[PDB]
Amino acid sequence: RYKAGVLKYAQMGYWDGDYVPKDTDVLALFRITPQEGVDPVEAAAAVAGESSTATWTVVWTDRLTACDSYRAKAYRVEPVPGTPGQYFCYVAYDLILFEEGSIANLTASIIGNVFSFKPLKAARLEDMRFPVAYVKTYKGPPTGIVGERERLDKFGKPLLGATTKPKLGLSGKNYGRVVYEGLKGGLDFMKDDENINSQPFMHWRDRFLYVMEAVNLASAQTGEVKGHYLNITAGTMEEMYRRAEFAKSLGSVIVMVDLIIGYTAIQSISEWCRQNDMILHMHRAGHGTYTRQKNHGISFRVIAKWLRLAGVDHLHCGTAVGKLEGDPLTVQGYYNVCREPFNTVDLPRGIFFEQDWADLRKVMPVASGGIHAGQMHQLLSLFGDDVVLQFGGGTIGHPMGIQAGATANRVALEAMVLARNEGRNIDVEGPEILRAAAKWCKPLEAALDTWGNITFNYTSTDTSDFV
Amino acid sequence: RYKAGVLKYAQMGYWDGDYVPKDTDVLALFRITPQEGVDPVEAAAAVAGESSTATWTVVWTDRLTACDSYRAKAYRVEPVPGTPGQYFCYVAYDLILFEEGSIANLTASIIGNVFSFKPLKAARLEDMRFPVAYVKTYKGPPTGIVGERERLDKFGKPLLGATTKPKLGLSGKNYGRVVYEGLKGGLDFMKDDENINSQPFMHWRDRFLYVMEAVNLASAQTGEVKGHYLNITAGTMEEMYRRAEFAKSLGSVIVMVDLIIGYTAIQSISEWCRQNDMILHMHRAGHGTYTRQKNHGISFRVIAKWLRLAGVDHLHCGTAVGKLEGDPLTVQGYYNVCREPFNTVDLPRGIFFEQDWADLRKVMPVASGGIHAGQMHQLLSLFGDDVVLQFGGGTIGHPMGIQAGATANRVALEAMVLARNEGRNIDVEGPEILRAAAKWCKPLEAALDTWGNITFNYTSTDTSDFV
Amino acid sequence: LILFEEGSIANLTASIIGNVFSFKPLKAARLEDMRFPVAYVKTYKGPPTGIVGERERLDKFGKPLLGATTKPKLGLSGKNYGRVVYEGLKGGLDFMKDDENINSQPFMHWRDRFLYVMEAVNLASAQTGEVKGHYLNITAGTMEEMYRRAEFAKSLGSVIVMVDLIIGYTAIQSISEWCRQNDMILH
Amino acid sequence: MRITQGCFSFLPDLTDEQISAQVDYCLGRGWAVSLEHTDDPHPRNTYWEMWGMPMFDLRDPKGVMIELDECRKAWPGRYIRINAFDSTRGFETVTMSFIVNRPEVEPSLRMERTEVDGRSIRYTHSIVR
Amino acid sequence: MRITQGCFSFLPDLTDEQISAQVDYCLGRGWAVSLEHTDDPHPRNTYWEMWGMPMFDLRDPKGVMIELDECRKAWPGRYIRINAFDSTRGFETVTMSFIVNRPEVEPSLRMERTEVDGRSIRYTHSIVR
Amino acid sequence: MRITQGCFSFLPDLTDEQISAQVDYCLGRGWAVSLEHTDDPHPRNTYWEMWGMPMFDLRDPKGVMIELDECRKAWPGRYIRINAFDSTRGFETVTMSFIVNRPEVEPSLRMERTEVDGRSIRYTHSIVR
Ligand SMILES: O=C(O)[C@@](O)(COP(=O)(O)O)[C@H](O)[C@H](O)COP(=O)(O)O
Ligand SMILES: O=C(O)[C@@](O)(COP(=O)(O)O)[C@H](O)[C@H](O)COP(=O)(O)O
Ligand SMILES: [Mg+2]
Ligand SMILES: [Mg+2]
Ligand SMILES: [Mg+2]
Repeated sequence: RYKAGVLKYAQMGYWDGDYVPKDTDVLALFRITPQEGVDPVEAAAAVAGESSTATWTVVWTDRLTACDSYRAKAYRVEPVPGTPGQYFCYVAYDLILFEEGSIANLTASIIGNVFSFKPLKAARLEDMRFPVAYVKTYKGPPTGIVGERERLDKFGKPLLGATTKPKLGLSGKNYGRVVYEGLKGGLDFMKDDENINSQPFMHWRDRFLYVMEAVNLASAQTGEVKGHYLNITAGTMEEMYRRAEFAKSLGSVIVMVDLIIGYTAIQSISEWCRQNDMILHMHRAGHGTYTRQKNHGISFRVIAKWLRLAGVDHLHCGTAVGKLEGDPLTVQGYYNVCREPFNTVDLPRGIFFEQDWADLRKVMPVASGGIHAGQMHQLLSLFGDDVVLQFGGGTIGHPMGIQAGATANRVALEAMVLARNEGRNIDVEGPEILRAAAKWCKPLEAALDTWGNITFNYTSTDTSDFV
Repeated sequence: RYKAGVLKYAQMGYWDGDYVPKDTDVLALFRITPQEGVDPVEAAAAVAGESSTATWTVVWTDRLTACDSYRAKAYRVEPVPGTPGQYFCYVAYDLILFEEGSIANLTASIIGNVFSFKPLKAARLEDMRFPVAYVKTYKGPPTGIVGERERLDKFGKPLLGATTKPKLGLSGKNYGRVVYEGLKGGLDFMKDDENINSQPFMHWRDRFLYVMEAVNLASAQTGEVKGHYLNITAGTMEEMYRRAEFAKSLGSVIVMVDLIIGYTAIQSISEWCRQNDMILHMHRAGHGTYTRQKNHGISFRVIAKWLRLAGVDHLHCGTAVGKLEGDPLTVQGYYNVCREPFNTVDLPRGIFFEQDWADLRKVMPVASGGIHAGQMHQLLSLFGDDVVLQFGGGTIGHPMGIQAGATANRVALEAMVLARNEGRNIDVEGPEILRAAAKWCKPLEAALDTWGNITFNYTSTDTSDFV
Repeated sequence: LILFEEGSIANLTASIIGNVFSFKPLKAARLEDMRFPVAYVKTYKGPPTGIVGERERLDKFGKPLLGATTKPKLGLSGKNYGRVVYEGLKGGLDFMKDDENINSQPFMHWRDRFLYVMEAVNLASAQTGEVKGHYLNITAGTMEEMYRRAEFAKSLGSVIVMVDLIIGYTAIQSISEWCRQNDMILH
Repeated sequence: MRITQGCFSFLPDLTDEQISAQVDYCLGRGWAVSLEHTDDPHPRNTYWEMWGMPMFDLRDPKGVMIELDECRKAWPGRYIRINAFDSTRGFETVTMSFIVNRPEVEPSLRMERTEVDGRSIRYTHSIVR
Repeated sequence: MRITQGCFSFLPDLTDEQISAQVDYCLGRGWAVSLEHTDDPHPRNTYWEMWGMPMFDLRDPKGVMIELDECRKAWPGRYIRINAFDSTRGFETVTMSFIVNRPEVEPSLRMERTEVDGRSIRYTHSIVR
Repeated sequence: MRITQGCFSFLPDLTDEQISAQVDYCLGRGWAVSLEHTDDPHPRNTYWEMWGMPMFDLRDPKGVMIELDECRKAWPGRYIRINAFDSTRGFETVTMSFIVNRPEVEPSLRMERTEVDGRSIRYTHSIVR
């Protein structure tokens, strides 16, 4: 088996049906659609091969190292129910192949070159198991759910947010005025847009100064600890550290970071935020490029697992009822990944492996994108308390102003939490509770008339296969 | 048009058929598949909206800033030939929205949230036009094609490479021995695998020392300047700079970097490489996650355009005849993007916009993945001279050894270049030239017998629409 | 595992062997053996080179490596100390070493010793054709003095430096981080 | 020992008929042909002794061959190479380089190892001739 | 002058009967036997010229001895050594190394002293041959 | 190979009549004439072996020429030069320097290239003689 020539991956020693994975093994699922003629066993072994220690032809240098330990092994292949030509493939990897405390190395191995293979039509990474031995090498999130709520002294309900609208255009003076009117109205957080950085119309260092004056003026007049997600996303790391150090110098509670910057750049801020007492917010920009398609890419639950290990306190996980793509059961899957310390296997919610995080900090999930006061009963029923609800359009787009829009969303949420704890069903009586609160609250009545019939309903692309 | 309520994107002012784009405008193509019921004009305006300065409901803060300048405008929509329900959409963006010298800001705007939209089934970014005003803000590649060849003193043929096999497993002592036997045989470059970093079996600092001794021993015995692509990919930037500084300290010619690390992390090394006289190699790991699918994702030609602006000297562009996905005409498109200073619109090669780079350094494209001595005539005809050909399996997997395998590939290439310049047709007579060279060269004859009928032929997924 | 800090020997000892020994209800207690889980060992970096890594650097295989302690323990001046090292390594020994109590005494300063032994190492290396070494003692009062002794040992081009156990696990883990980042073998 | 600096090194020594064919390709594309010689064939040694001025506007491959034979008579025991120079908007560099004449016996390279900080080695390549 | 690089150096030169007994130990434990040669016997010089491929699956000590005598005929004035390679889970390295053939006269080493900052000296070991 | 260190190097070798005329210019302006010799003609090598003491108060060009012929008899295969020294308020330095006697065959310089950090090279010029 070491003579010169081209041999099949199943014959080379990558497929083993009788193999039982150990407790110290990285497990990965692959939703493989093979080409016409290619066997699913050969398709699995090709994925198991190139992701670890294989090439197209046999080399004599394989006899030097103990290959039986280093080679990844595909152990079982099962057909996906519903689809005629699609297969689940379980691949086991050993800890000897992975670097301690590196997301970049983990992705270079598993999702390296397996996607661009000719014998496969479409491959998708569904779920990934991490052993207890591997999770302990990572530091985890800087604060978590517990650590953040103690800093802000806010308990018993979702934290409210709003994106400063419009996205681009506003100068430093006027940008802070929208922030000031938002936070004083009743919002816990305001934020920068993902594209806002250091544009010619408004410099970053000017924005940072004017929002911090708006935060402290709102904090004095309400008596609450307010915050603004300061966008530090830059071209280089040298610029990025300088933006973060100035954010610390002003005394900001929390800074935001885009997903585009890369896992190597993300892990650097996670180390920085812990060593300077800062809460980290992640905005998933350009995630839908490789997440939305059900047949090809990487499922968000795997990305959420990597981002928990990298060390982020906040993460956008999606809204089931919002303007963006999301299926209620699949969305709840992403929420359970970043919150629960130990999650059991559940096929309707898209969990395939029993994951044990072993005392890593809980990432607080953020629901954002096309939501308002009328959607409040559905949001509280699906997720719970330890979430962040963001109303970008639903606050500023209010007919009365910004202060009234912030009050309308705050009154709506406070009425729902009070009704839920008393023993009233928030799924059925939900709309009636909001109408009853509108009798004494005038800004809430105006908000319900504006966005009453406005609902984003479309067929979800990323759906479950066991329903 | 500023009263509170939900209005359509076409009515809001994002679609304009009579609009003619200026010379200082970032243009983007989108291959949009809309949902059943959604109009292509509305689908275009939704993409044009969210990528710049829009939200689902109208805000009063829009009246503050001059929105007519900041809003992105979709100017024409044309149906894609061949497909019944797919449309090309041309979106124009103004320079006021983009930060000077930042890839991360450019991606946060254009490919931000437009993919995850419910009214669109699948969207793909085909091509992007950059104005002369925008390209000049970027530094470009550290050396280029011209700068690199002058350093190595090698002219008139493709530079030869080989990946050290197996991928993982080899210890520091033995790893350098494979490198030594490769370079002395006739290869110009050896390289680390993309997953190799700092594993428990072999530490990085040990690898760096042993390969550099192997480089200099090969350089003394052949009389040529040899190199090894040293993988610096790490978890954090602090670890990454320390790996690069030690690579400089040994006196290495060229270091390699994975694409996963992120554009923010990439631009930092590009600044470092210029200030320390280093050539930068890019390995595209995990690119096929969002590139391979024809209906959804980002085409590699756009990624190549970003990587040229970021500043990389080498880039894997793909092989038409290799084991990995690639269509001959579409592959030539990626080569023309990174080499040619000015490229005209060509629909068979996938070029849609007339791009003027204005004196940015030429990125040298790398052909790798499932190629051998028998494929030499096809490689020289498709691309040309200013390329890097890498034979990972085709060198070490040779029956005689590593030195013979390196000689076999070198003799094969030298025979083809000599035949091409004399006036012989390398497309037809190609196999006969290699057979005639095998009479005096014995390692070449053994290489042709091993991989003669072995050819990777499969239906390409990423294909042209104008054929 | 909830009780232990990731990558710290000092924290592990503060928990287990903390106050249990000094108990009145116990006459005598002894810690015999300890099990570490796979989850806990991975947090630590481990030895800088190991058995495999060291033998490849010295190019010596198939037998035990030979050493000798420079006698007498204390007394010898910088000039004469290197002469004993020179005669040892040329005779057939792979290593010579400093005594555990030798640091920076009034009779012989450390920076003088470091210079004279390195000349003796290279003279022996040229005459035998083998890679020779001397375990340079870096044990100091403070960490600031200890890093300065190590950086000078690297500057001369020494293969291996030695460290006493007394200095403490917190001080030991600091050199282990330093030796990996500067290609040094730790004794 | 054989110094493989340049193109067509692994192939057998090029005859005058083969050299004339290779220059014909260079003049066809519009490159300036120049002859260079040295007795010091070090790697990364940039500048060799130029045999006169480069032939910019010469549309005959035979004219180069006369200057090549003249250089061989003047310098028998030296490395003679042909350099084709491109003069376009972006290139402005050498395109082809190949040794046409190499001495009776090729000199070997001695490597001197200077031990610096840690385990790092400074390497010095020196020609015996 | 005698270069003591490797095992059994201080002992007198090993006869073919003794070499066969030493290889028998290496093949018994399951190690790959490889022959290496050089004319440059520098300390810390890692890579010697390999005589073919290492013998992985060979259960006969006589088969190694044929390749040893073949290497002696090709390279008379060179340092030939035997390297036994271990292929286990943790080792993956050389286990035994000993010179079997050394040239008629052993070359000496010259030490060059470069004066740097303070009293520090950079040393350079060079072979006379 | 010809070492061009100093004035009048590109001109043909100066005759005794021409040297006497050049010294006459130096003594006229009031400069001290000194003879220096070496076998090591390195660039930036400052100090050559002085032939006695410099002639400070000598108002005859013939007196220098006697000491020049005496130096040629003692050192035939050495580089002899004349140094005119100015002794004013601001100068206090050498004004004229020219080689009058150079050996039968001029020694060449070998350049050794030490590779350091990045692409930087330390150069070492060494005389073959
Ligand atoms: O740009 C936007 O659309 C938003 O500001 C929401 O604004 P509205 O509240 O005005 O819709 C959010 O950034 C998206 O939710 C991001 O997507 P995801 O949640 O998928 O990260
Ligand atoms: O891992 C591999 O397969 C390779 O080493 C090729 O090895 P062989 O030559 O042994 O096939 C390259 O990294 C791929 O070409 C990367 O893909 P791309 O070229 O698409 O970046
Ligand atoms: Mg936003
Ligand atoms: Mg690879
Ligand atoms: Mg002792």
